Amino acid sequence: MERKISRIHLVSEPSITHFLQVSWEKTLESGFVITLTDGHSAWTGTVSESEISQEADDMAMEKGKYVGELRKALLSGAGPADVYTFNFSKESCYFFFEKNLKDVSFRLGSFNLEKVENPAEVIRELICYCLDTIAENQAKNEHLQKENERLLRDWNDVQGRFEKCVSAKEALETDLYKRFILVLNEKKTKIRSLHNKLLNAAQEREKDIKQEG
Amino acid sequence: MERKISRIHLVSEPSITHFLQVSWEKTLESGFVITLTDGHSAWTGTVSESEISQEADDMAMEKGKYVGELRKALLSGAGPADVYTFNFSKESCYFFFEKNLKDVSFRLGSFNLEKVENPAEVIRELICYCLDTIAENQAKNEHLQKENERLLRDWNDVQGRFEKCVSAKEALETDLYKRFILVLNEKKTKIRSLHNKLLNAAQEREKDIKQEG
Amino acid sequence: ARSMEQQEDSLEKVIKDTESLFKTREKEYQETIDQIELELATAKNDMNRHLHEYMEMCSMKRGLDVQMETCRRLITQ
Amino acid sequence: ARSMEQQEDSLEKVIKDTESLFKTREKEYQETIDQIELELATAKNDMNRHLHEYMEMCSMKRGLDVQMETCRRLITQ
Repeated sequence: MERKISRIHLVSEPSITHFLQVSWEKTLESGFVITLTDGHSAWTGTVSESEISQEADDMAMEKGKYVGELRKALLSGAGPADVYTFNFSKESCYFFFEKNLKDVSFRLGSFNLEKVENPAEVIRELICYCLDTIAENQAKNEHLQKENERLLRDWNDVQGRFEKCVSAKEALETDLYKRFILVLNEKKTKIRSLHNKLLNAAQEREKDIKQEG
Repeated sequence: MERKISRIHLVSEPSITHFLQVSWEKTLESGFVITLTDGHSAWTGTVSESEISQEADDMAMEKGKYVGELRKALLSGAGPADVYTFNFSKESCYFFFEKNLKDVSFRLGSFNLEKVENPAEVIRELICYCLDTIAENQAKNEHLQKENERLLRDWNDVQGRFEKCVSAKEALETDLYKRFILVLNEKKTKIRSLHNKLLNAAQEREKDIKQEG
Repeated sequence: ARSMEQQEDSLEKVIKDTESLFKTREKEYQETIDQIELELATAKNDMNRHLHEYMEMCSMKRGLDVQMETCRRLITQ
Repeated sequence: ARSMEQQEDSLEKVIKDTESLFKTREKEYQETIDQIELELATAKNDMNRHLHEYMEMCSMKRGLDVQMETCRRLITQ
């Protein structure tokens, strides 16, 4: 069982704000209960599945397209610039609503909402539902907010650990170049020693020639 | 300006559920407005800052501790097993509440809530607040849920990219061992060739001895 | 003529000459043997150099190995 | 006695003997020179081997270098 509570403005009573509480299960097409209230009285009507078909057929509109217009008008899920006008007569207890365009108005529904005997019981249940919903929402806030504090601390752990891989890798590549130079200098020191050995041999040869004759 | 709407059960009217809408700014100590309603009538009273001090002093309770008991009793933020009892007399319009222990009951408050002339206007504003709060909460849901879809796709990108570092590193260490073996086998092939050279020299020596005498 | 004198003095010369060549060809053999056994000892040291050089690289990369494994433990979860 | 015969035949012998030793000591010098210039050419090749062996290691690690840098770009943000 679902429900939706929406704020509307009747042109019969334009000064204040009314409320529509539409409840259905599991889809809006299979019928729904609709209630109008001004914080004092309450009018409730049950729109069956057959009445939804009849309302669409009497205006030659495809059902699926019409049921889609109920959700847009009664469940506060449309526009801008989807304009809707709502009428209610407390004498006949008929609820009228229509979608207004610049050149044509589609009379979408005419529902009979008989006045309830105890409107306070309905208003209280409506407020209990809103308070329960607020409590559920703030619980999902705290549970989702907690997942980000964990997801961001998992990210901060990887960030600090990967920068240790980068520093270790750099310290490795530095030690590889140090080991390469230390060995390269030994081989240059050996070549330099062989050069002096070749130089010494040629010098000690000239002495042996100048003395032997 | 803040507010809190809470469900209470009066022992005067135990059958139904009432509602308390407490509003304050910026703290509950500086005074607050408290309203009781049953979805039909509404009683509202303003408890000034001086009245909160007087209520605590008349029971010799420290103010800070007493203001803390108002939040626990009037703002639905306590227990279990914090038990509270609420009384209201529609004749005197006095709101009584007390904290009940197994051996003592602390009469915490006695507020005068005069009956309002238009309770429907108050009930409508209360429902408009709950609907606005639900809309705000579901927006924070969608914005926090979207951050996890991004945080988890950032995590899934690092996970796939780091496993490419691991596979590249493994492919490197494998190619380092392949290069090491390829060179090590050449040096073993050279030593094996020098062994046969030493063997060949000793064999060709025995032939030169057997023939020369 | 002194026949035995000539035959003996000539026999003693060929024995002296062949022995001199005998020792010389033995020394030349030892010289080539010492040449190969030295060249083999240097190729053997060059091979252990090539081994220790790789074993030293593995010993130095252990620090990076530990860090990379530690990081993949935090990610594969 | 034939004085000039003895003096000349002896002078020609010392000139022949000293020249023979002259060429021999020159060959022994070239042999030691060729020995050092060869040993220096091998140490020179061992040094370029040590260079190319390191330059080859850097050329192979480029793949890991690119991946590690790419990963730190995704994390430092």
